[PDB]
Amino acid sequence: ATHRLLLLGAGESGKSTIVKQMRILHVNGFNPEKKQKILDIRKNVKDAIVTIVSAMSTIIPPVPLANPENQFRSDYIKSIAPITDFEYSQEFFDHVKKLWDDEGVKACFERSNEYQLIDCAQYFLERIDSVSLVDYTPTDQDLLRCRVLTSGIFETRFQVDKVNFHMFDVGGQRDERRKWIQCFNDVTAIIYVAACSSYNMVIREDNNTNRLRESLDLFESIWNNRWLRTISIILFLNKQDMLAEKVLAGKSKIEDYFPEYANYTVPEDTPDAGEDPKVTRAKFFIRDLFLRISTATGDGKHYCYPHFTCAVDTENIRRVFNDCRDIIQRMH
Ligand SMILES: Nc1nc2c(ncn2[C@@H]2O[C@H](COP(=O)(O)OP(=O)(O)OP(O)(O)=S)[C@@H](O)[C@H]2O)c(=O)[nH]1
Ligand SMILES: [Mg+2]
Repeated sequence: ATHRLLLLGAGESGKSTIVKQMRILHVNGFNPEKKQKILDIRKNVKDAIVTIVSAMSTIIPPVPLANPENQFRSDYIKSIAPITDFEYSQEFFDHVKKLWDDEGVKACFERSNEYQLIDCAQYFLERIDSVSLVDYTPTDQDLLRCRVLTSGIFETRFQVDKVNFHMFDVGGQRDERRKWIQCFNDVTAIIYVAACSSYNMVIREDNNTNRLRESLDLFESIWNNRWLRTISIILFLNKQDMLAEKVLAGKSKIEDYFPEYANYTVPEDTPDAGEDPKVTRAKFFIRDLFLRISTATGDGKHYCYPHFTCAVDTENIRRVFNDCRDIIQRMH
């Protein structure tokens, strides 16, 4: 029979990217929609460079250009920043290429947590040479990193080994949550995606609430929802690669945002192949934040299945979603 899964989670957690991985592994890619994602990807390139140059002078302390000759380039991006009907000429990409080379732009980028920057910014700025081509055809990875806000309820159906899987993609930001109750129809499991990398960042709806705290507070609402007593949650502790990069950078300490982290220790009861202990301790702590919520209530009527996920790694999502189907079988 058909298993109906529901992706819940805060904004920009990675739910839509999970479906995109399902369209890579169990349906044949994307229909040629697509070729319009080029516009969405180019909007990301425009959004990233616009957000960084506007932040260089509003961050405290501010960041100047490393080369004063780049001033006319920053003046160009500020003039095209509000234009919604942008043409995307080569002049745009030529300035973005040399602006990203300016160390001041990189310096402002490394402080991105002090403003709102999409997580695909570094990837597309580092892949500007391809995106600027006239015959630029997006890679599957380019399509995974493409960020578009989800409004409404998007449905995706696929089957693996002759069993059907209906998947519901929803919007994560606060105003989209109002419609979530409509998706509570005939749900076999819930896939809650949480952005573990965003422990030092704030959400976009108010620029005040901590993003990881938003996921934790939202996860408690789902777990302790009166209507969801029976429903179990498959917890995707997402963005492990971006989580490792900032733990290995050592600039934003988790303790600064979650003080109880100083006492948490890796439970002696197993890391991956040569995984840095700093990365290990970080991801197991974020897990114990959720597991603490889910162990407090439930009384055995439903359970929570955690997984470490990287929604942009096709091989990872294959492995994670593979034994997800095993969990559904044991539910029988
Ligand atoms: N590097 C990296 N990027 C990720 C990962 N998961 C998601 N992203 C990126 O984050 C961005 C936002 O992901 P998205 O799928 O739109 O989240 P969402 O939950 O659907 O966001 P919303 O629709 O509720 S607002 C995308 O550009 C995606 O590529 C990850 O595990 N690693
Ligand atoms: Mg979405």
